[PDB]
Amino acid sequence: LNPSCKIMTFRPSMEEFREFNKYLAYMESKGAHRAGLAKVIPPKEWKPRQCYDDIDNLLIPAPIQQMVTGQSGLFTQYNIQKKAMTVKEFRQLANSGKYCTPRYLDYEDLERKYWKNLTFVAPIYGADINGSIYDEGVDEWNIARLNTVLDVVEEECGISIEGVNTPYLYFGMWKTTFAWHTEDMDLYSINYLHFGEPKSWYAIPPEHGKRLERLAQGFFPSSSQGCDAFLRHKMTLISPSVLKKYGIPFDKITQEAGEFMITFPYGYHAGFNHGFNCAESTNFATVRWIDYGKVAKLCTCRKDMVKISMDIFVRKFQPDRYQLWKQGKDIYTIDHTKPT
Ligand SMILES: CCc1c(C)[nH]c2c(C#N)c(C)nn2c1=O
Ligand SMILES: [Cl-]
Ligand SMILES: [Fe+2]
Ligand SMILES: [Zn+2]
Repeated sequence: LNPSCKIMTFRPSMEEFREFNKYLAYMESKGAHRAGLAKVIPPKEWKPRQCYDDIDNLLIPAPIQQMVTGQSGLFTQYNIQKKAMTVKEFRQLANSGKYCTPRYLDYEDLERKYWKNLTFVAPIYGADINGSIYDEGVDEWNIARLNTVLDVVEEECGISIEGVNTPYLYFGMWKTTFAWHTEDMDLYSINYLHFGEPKSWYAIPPEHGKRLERLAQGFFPSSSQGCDAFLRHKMTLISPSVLKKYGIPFDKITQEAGEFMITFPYGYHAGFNHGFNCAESTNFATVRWIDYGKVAKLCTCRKDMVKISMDIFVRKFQPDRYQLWKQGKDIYTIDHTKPT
């Protein structure tokens, strides 16, 4: 299944698309998860929102200015908080001469310009804004209620899932960056690009994730000393030139407005926004995730990082293993290649 581990693009008919959980089972049956990342283009007629005009009025409480330092494919970034502004003000800022997308020939050209210009003007973004902007009543692929095993454990068993299964908005401009990371607890994520300019992605197959970790520890030995899972800080940038040089396998793809990207457990991803845009995302889980969550290597640094107790998931979905697990005896290494 997908021996190349390349990013797959899916084009479901309305009939296939209707049921998210079933279609996701189908994607993995084709080996989509080997790449760490997949794209799903919904059928043309499907619209999660009739009109986006009102989103201009939404407030972005804490826009962040992204300060990047380093050189030649290896960078670290930190955040400066700016004053609140409406999406409309943010779009006008994004479109100004100081912040707008440069002229470019094709995506390959724009990508070169991204990596060449990272340490000049510092771009601004709004992230982790709570809420979904789907219309009421949209029942397909509704990011606010995907009904995965996360939801079951929360609603049926009353277990806190720490807010990770709720929907968040991101408002990008040119050159705003998501640094290399896997999801909290090595969950899945889903990202829909509502409107605006594209978002480019890089992804490393989960089966090669440890090689990215070893390369990062080698280039960022300071960061590494402070925290065993320092890539979860989302402050570490590493270019595809550097990946190619040290032979870490990866793939790239660009997401356009109206398209979904799914990231899979332990699928390291990074990327950047082409221009002003708006994306909605959340985390979710399936049963195949449970063995990733049990071994996910967590940040020790700060007091507040997301940790979900695995107890309920092993007890309910892996009852055969539960006591072995609680006795520290459930030892395995994950097969990243097979469906569950
Ligand atoms: C620059 C704002 C921003 C952040 C911080 N992270 C992410 C992810 C992730 N993961 C993606 C898909 N987009 N996105 C963003 O636009
Ligand atoms: Cl530029
Ligand atoms: Fe992510
Ligand atoms: Zn940490």
